[PDB]
Amino acid sequence: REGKAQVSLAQMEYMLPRLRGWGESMSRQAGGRAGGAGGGVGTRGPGETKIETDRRRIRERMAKLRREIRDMKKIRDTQRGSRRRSEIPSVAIVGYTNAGKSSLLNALTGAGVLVENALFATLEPTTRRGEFEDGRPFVLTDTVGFVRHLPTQLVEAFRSTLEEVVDADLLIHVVDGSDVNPLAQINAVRTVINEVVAEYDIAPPPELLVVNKIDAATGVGLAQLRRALPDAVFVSARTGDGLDKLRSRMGELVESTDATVDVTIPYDRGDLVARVHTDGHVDATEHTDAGTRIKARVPAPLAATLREYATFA
Amino acid sequence: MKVNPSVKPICDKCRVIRRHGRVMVICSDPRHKQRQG
Amino acid sequence: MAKADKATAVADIAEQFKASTATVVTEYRGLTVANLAELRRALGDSATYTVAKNTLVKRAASEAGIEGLDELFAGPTAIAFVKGEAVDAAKAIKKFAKDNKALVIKGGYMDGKALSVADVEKIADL
Amino acid sequence: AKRGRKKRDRKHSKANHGKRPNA
Amino acid sequence: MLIPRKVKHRKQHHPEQRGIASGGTSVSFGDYGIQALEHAYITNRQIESARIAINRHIKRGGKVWINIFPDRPLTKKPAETRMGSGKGSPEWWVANVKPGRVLFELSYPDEKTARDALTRAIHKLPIKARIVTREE
Amino acid sequence: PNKLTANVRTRTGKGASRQARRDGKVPAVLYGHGTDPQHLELNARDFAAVLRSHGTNAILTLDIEGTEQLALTKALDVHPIRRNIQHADLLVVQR
Amino acid sequence: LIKLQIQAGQANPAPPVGPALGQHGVNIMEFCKAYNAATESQRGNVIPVEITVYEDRSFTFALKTPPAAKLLLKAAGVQKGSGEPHKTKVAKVTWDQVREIAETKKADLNANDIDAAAKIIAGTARSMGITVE
RNA sequence: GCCCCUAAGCGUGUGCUAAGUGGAAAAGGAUGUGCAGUCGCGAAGACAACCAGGAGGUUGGCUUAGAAGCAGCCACCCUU
Ligand SMILES: Nc1nc2c(ncn2[C@@H]2O[C@H](COP(=O)(O)OP(=O)(O)CP(=O)(O)O)[C@@H](O)[C@H]2O)c(=O)[nH]1
Repeated sequence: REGKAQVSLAQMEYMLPRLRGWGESMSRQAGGRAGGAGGGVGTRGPGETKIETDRRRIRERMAKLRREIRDMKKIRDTQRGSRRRSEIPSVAIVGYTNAGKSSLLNALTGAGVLVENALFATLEPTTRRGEFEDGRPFVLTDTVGFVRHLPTQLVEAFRSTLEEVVDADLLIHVVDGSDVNPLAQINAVRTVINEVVAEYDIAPPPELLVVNKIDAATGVGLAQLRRALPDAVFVSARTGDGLDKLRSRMGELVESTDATVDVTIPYDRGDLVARVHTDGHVDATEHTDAGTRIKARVPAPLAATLREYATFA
Repeated sequence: MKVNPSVKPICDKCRVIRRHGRVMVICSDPRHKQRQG
Repeated sequence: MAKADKATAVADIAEQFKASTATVVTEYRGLTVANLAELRRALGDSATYTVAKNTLVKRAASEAGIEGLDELFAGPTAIAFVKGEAVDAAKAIKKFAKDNKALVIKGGYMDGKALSVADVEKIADL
Repeated sequence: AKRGRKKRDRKHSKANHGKRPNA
Repeated sequence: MLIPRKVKHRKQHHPEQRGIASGGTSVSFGDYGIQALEHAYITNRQIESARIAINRHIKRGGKVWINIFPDRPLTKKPAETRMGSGKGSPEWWVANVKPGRVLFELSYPDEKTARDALTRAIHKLPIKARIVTREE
Repeated sequence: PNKLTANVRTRTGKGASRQARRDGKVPAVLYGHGTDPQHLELNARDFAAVLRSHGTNAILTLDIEGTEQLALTKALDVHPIRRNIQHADLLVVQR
Repeated sequence: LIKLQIQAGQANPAPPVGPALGQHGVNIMEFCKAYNAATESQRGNVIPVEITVYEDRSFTFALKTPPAAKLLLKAAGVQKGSGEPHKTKVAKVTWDQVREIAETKKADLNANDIDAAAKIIAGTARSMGITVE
């Protein structure tokens, strides 16, 4: 429904400036069984009739659609509660288009999102929980396709994506190794984050680079883009590959808010150390004996709970 | 209390009951409790 | 209950009592698996100490041939099929009246016959 | 819509035998 | 989506609803099926919807048959127009379904899941229909 | 089990068949090797009962009003909505 | 009745040994001290100790041979068990040594019946994935 | 049409309805109620509940310091 409303609104509002002329020209002979431009759903189904037929109806429907998106904004922000209420680090797959964003998401998380051959395949930003090297049950979300000269007539669709990228910490920039000017691809797609931050200014989020299609790409490029070019890591293939350090540098560049100050855990209860073992990771489990002494990170509440028991080594 | 013309036991513990001439589903989990209304 | 179990219920007592010159019956309740095995399997040398349905075996007893002990089955029963040796069996059944005290001998079939209030102790007090 | 529904359903009577003029 | 390649006459009267089905009234391809009990115009859209329902329910198994093809075209006058000056353009392809006709048929090794998918299809359909089986 | 009584048809036609089916007496016609059609009626209850187990094909001992006779089930005209046999067609067998 | 399965080595390891002895009762050390004192001679064999506690406390020095599956492992010729029993079997452990070594261990556990012990050990081998002939 | 308004039955006999249904309505939901069938069990003791066990292998194997049956995955047998 979200898409079938926001794309419908974008189409109505693109017609708005040209409701006179070609729109009537299209309606004159109509679709004629099926036309070269459907409606709200395009691929047959709803939107079979037309986009713009009467100015009154068009205006009416733009009003209704705007109210509908007003409803959907509340619904979406209600859904997006747990993450903001939990302070759980989130990352975003920002790719121009066809850069294998959905496929990369399938990789690294065992996700089964759709990965279709098209410049606009994933419709709404979808996300999944993932684990860093040592834990950190973080969140990873995709982004929707961004094409050069982002049509401003269609922003309601990318508004959700923009929100989901501005409410994130670490950004990973996927590119597609097809064109000859990947630099142009990346600069163009990056021209949008500028206005994104201009509107919803919070900060310039930490940035990382990647480019899919390694198997078929750089057929005559060799490792120049891998050594001389700036920050970038890429092993995904046009179907899927292994991931080696994308999951290491992603953790090292994500927010490291988790305090790493040493804490002392005594024996006390039969399994009191279980709380720390399951919460705050167990990095450097220098288990010794009896009242085992160790060094591990812990979050703000566990740190404050063990403060008094934090006896130096 | 979800008021819905369609009440069906959502989980294995949900039990239907007729009360005051009005179908109601009651479950150990409070979230599943609902009534036809 | 189950038809096959009922059908076997004849042989479930027939040859057992034909071989056993003695058997015991009493209201058993409380001894765990371990306590029961302490004499059923832990001390299994000359008697099979088992249990069986007390309601389905009432007809099976008549079928097997025993008739003296039929009114005493109204309740839990812990049978002890001995192959004849009684001097140790009587001691075995009398031993449990110090540690548990939950195991008495309400009655049973002695030598193809019933018994009295004192026979439970006089079977073999030697 | 209530008035139309009622005037129409008035045809289902034992006296009209099911059909009413201008149903 | 289901649609005839071509039709001789493009503007036909509405398909009739009277009477019962004298043909197609038995499961003859699969094991289970949906027998309708009320006249209706099942449309290409509903047929596609129910088909997707059954296929999504049954995981990569079983075979599905459709004993009805939408071929009768139903017209529609363009909005905000008076009455007269010719019939409308073809709008919806409908298959005239009658009482007793078996619309969908399924063959799946399991039993409960086949029944459940059939129920899904019935809910997606407009008419009242029951689940009939090859047995009797 | 396979022994099904029968009763010749007193009347015949639309009204007779409707009345019989309302009272629960499936009509049937018996013909074949003997080449002498007989219009009769059976108790739909037992007819369907035997059909459930013995299947459509079955050698039915039709106990006619006056004697017995073997028969075979040839046709079963059944209403598609009301799953009930509307008419039966029995093939006589000479053995 | 708290059972801790361990070998005759080691002394007060918390992750495996943080029991009610250290939780509430005698000091943590004494438990393993008195447990290993009377059974040092184990040499890798698992000799689990089952301690009892009375209304206040009552230590018990108890022991038992290694698990049935672990004995099967010892004799079979592998150190790590298979996580896919009946999908990738490792070794076809025979029955002669099984009998000769279980002719008393099962007599202690349940009973000395050789056939019952054979069925139990077959079940344990099936569980581990290193089945028998 | 026959309780009074209102001429004439608070008619007789079987049942049914708890909804003021009668005295508006759909998809669909539904342990409401009458009747006719069927499949298990059960006077050798079932269905509810009550008194004891519900064990040994054994922290069954993968995982994990960990997973004892209970995040999760394979096996899922027997001794009495
Ligand atoms: N470069 C790359 N392409 C892939 C990979 N896996 C699949 N593909 C192919 O790329 C095609 C496009 O899918 P994908 O690039 O994942 O879509 P997307 O870029 O994530 C989202 P959009 O298509 O809207 O831009 C698919 O048809 C698929 O066959 C991969 O790991 N890397």
